[PDB]
Amino acid sequence: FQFTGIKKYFNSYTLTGRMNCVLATYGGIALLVLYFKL
Amino acid sequence: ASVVPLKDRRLLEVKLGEILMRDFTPSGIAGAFQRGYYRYYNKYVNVKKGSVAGLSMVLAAYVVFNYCRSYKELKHERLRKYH
Amino acid sequence: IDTAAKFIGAGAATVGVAGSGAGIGTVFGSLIIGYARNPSLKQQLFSYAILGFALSEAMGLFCLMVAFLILF
Amino acid sequence: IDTAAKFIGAGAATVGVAGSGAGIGTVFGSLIIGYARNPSLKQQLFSYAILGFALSEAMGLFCLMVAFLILF
Amino acid sequence: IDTAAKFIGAGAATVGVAGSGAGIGTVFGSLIIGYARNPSLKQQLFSYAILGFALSEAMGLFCLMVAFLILF
Amino acid sequence: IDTAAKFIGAGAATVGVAGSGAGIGTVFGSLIIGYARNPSLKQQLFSYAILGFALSEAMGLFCLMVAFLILF
Amino acid sequence: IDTAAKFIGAGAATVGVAGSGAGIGTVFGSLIIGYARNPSLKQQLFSYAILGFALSEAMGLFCLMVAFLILF
Amino acid sequence: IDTAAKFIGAGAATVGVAGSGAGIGTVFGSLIIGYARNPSLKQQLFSYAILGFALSEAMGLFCLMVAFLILF
Amino acid sequence: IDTAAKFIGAGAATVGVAGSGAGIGTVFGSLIIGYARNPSLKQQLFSYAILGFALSEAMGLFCLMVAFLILF
Amino acid sequence: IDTAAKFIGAGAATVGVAGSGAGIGTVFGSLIIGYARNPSLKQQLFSYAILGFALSEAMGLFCLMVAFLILF
Amino acid sequence: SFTFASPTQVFFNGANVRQVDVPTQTGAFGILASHVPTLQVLRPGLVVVHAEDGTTSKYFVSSGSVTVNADSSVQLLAEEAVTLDMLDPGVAKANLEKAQSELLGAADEASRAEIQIRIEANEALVKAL
Amino acid sequence: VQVSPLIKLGRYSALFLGVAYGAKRYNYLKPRAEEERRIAA
Amino acid sequence: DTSTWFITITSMIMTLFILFQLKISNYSY
Amino acid sequence: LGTGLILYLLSKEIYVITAETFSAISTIGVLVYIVKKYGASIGAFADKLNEQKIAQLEE
Amino acid sequence: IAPTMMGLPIVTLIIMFPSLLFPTPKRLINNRTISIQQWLIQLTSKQMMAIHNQKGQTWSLMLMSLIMFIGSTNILGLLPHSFTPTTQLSMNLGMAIPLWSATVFTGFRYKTKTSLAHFLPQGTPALLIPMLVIIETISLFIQPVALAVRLTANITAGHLLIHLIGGATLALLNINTMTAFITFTILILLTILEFAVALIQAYVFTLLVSLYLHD
Amino acid sequence: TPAEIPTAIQSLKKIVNSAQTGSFKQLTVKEALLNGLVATEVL
Repeated sequence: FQFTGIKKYFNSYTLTGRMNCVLATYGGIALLVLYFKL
Repeated sequence: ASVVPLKDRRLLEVKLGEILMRDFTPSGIAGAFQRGYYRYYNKYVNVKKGSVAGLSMVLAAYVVFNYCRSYKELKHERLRKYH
Repeated sequence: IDTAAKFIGAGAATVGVAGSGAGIGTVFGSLIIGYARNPSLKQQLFSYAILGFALSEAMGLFCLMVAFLILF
Repeated sequence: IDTAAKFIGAGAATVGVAGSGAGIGTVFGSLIIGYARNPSLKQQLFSYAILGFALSEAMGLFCLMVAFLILF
Repeated sequence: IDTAAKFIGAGAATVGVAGSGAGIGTVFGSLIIGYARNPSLKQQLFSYAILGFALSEAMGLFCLMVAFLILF
Repeated sequence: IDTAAKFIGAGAATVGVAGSGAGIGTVFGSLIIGYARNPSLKQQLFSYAILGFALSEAMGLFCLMVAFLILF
Repeated sequence: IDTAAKFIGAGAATVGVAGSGAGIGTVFGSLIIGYARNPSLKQQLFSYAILGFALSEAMGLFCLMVAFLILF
Repeated sequence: IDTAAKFIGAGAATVGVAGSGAGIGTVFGSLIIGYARNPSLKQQLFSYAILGFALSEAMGLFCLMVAFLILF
Repeated sequence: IDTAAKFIGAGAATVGVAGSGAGIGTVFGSLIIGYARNPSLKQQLFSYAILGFALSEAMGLFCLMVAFLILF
Repeated sequence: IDTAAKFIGAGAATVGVAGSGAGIGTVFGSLIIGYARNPSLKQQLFSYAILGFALSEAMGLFCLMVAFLILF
Repeated sequence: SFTFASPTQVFFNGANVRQVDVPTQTGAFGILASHVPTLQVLRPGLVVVHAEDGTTSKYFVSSGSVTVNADSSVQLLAEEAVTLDMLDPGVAKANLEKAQSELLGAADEASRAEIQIRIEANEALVKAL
Repeated sequence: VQVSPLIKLGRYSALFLGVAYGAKRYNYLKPRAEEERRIAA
Repeated sequence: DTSTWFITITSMIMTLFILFQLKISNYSY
Repeated sequence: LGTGLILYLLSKEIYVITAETFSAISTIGVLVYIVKKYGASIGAFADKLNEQKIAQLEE
Repeated sequence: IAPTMMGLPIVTLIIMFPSLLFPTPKRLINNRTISIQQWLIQLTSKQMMAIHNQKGQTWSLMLMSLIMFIGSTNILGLLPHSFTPTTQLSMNLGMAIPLWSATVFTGFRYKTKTSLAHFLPQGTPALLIPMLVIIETISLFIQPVALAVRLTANITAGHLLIHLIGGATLALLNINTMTAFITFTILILLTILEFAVALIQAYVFTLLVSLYLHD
Repeated sequence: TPAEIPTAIQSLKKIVNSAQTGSFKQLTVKEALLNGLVATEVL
């Protein structure tokens, strides 16, 4: 039940903080490029 | 199983770096870690100030764990025992 | 061997971008010390600071473009 | 032989960060004297110092990126 | 090999523009501090800055022409 | 040939740390004039001086990291 | 192989042009702050500014004479 | 061949240690200015100047240690 | 090939005179701002400015002499 | 080839003289500005400049010694 | 030899404090019993006088003159120099905020500059208090 | 309690295993190691 | 030696960020 | 058990412990930590107890 | 000739470890070891919140956790055989991009037009406007990579220098005076290497400056 | 060089740990006889 401890902060700052999808896309594209090299 | 690890962590916190908290506050004030920095078996660790015995123990445990991890890569010099 | 020389020339050419960094640092520090005396940052002071920074960065990126042309 | 050329080119491209170090040193050195003259550091007196560091370190990281591209 | 020499020389020759960039940054920054000291900006304060910038650019352009001669 | 490239590339790359030395010299020099103008040594006069020294040392070691990579 | 050495030698000696640019930028910049301090610009102030600029350019051209000599 | 590489690297590496010479020069010059403003040798001015010179020479000697590693 | 090595070494040693140009530019610029601050003109100010110019240009001349010795 | 490598290394190592010239110019220029700032030049003010020269030019001579040792 | 006195009250006459910091118009300066002779115009701020003994003094001053000659004799002349205790921090904040509110009221460039002097003095007062 | 001093003394006297036997065996193998290194060269 | 792969190193840091912010939220002045 | 610890350390140095890069950080870092603890940590304990606790107590 | 190795063990246990170093008691009076942590948190929070002074101070309660985590991870690396998680480029790359994206998207969420107008430095010469615009946008896109590298490179370089000088000392079986001098250099360097906290300050302060500029 | 010095202390620590476990009473009395003989040897 640690979710409710920072639940307000989570959606309070991730409206733009939770853009880790961009990081995941960049990492996946880099891994695909390296596998093409691999 | 994990309940035992949590209890062990709580016991380590109480022993070193310790309302009802008044008993816990007096326990921290007594500083059982300060008395024996190297546990009851030995006398004390080299550092003798700041009541930092518990942090020193934690750092030493982390160092020895990382040494155990790194022992695979490193290799000795002589098969015979060193001087 | 020609591609080897292209590589070494590109490596030696981008060194010229170093002067841009030193010039930008100098101009911004001078902006700091000038504003330390005259509280007129929202004036031609910051305008000329931006002008000098742009000139230095443009010189550095021109050297970088020369290096890229050497590489390709 | 191309690997050797990449090595030497990356080594040469690495030296282009010296200007970045000179610039950051100059800008922060002027920052200290600017604060000494005027005790208003929390203002643009330090904001522009940070901005100058950001805009001057760019040359060094650009040159090191070029060096890495040559190396790899 | 001769083209290789031209490439390495052009890469080495173009680095002389870094000093021009550093001089440009110093010129603009000293213009900043001079205007901070005295507000006679529209006077020869800007003219001397233009004079320094033009000479530094001329030195950098001469280095660029030397690099072009090496390349061609 | 490849080992020769490693050696020459490292020898080149380690020359880029000179600019960081110039930067730390500049900032630590400006420390002394800041202290002379304002006897507030324990304050941000020395705090930001240490910050600038750390930043320029970072700019130098992050350069020599490339030389270390080249050597190994 | 000597003709191959000509281009690299010319490129290596061209780096000295950077110092002349830095020097002329510094002297001209000091003229700006000098004129800022003292409005007697047309005096030995500007005279010695021209003197310093001329000496720096003479040093730079003397350096580039080595490149012109080695290239021919 | 590798001995030739060590010679070339030692030639190139030692220049980085000499670039720190300008840093101690700036330190001593700022010491000159500070002592000119508030003359007190026993004050923290001399200590700060010594610390800055020591840091610059430490950068130089670390570059020289890199050069020694190149040699050995 | 030995002549090629002498040529490239002389080209490399020619760089060490750019710092002489930077130093003479800085010292002449200082002389400018000092004369701006102090009307004293032909006193130890100008004599020591000439002395510093002579020393810096002599160091540059010695570097160029070493370059010539490598060349010849 | 060993003599060739020693030649190119000595030529490369002579670049370090540039830092000595810049440092000497800086120290003498700060001596100039300090003398213009205060008439205590004949005091420890001049001695500090002498020591700064004897340190920066000492580093330059150390680099020159390294160049000579590589040459021989 | 420190000569600090208002037109009405005297703080130090020939005192060997050997260390005085003044809020100069151009910035801040520090006297070290050997400082280069100069004339400095005071700015709204506080003069922290550091005696030769470990004790120091803090007085907020108005505009004036900092006259340090070639010798150690420094004649600091402040129009309205008082200790910080006599001032009111609450009135300080109130005056600062009112002056900030009225800064745009003065359409004249000279009058708006005068109100800017007022807000600068109040800001220095707030920092001192 | 007296068991511990005797055990410790016996352990101390057991240094010959690493000296009278182990060290001498290692020395004997050392000439073999040198011969193998020479053969490799 | 040189950093490659980049898969699970960048994934545990988000969980550690959650843990650290939850822990420091309890901290108060 | 002090002799036990000494003998265990000797055996570890003989067989398990490898003296490679030890003086780099195992000695230098521990020495720096020792200097910190035997030095400013005595004052740090005061800065904790006689400053942090008494402030909130007075409040 | 010893190859440096920043190996990759089971990362999660190592990375989670610094969190356990800070206990958070639910008591009015802390344990005189969390108390110093609380005081440091308050002291740093004041410095970080001084500049913002906006509704973006909500971000400060997360930036405090960020600075605490980076400092704890980097300070623990000074141990003999500790593996710095920040040595690997992966996690710092995964930290720099999301936070910079958060800053720019927060800027584009409120007063979006002016947020993009921050490229304009209030006028500036029109003849060089396109050059200034392309320079500043390339710098803005550089900023995340710059933030990641300015941490990764020097964090790795500290360990690299420590390893190099330590190997030099170990291999130096020559005159013991030189060995002692090199060991003194090692201890001086490690004292300087304790300034990795200043690197944490630089990273977090640059992030704060970016967020304040865009919000 | 005696590398067997730690062995006796290791055995002592093992005995201490066995005593701490609480199942040491389950051991045979043969060890007691050996300890008595070794103690009598010193006598």
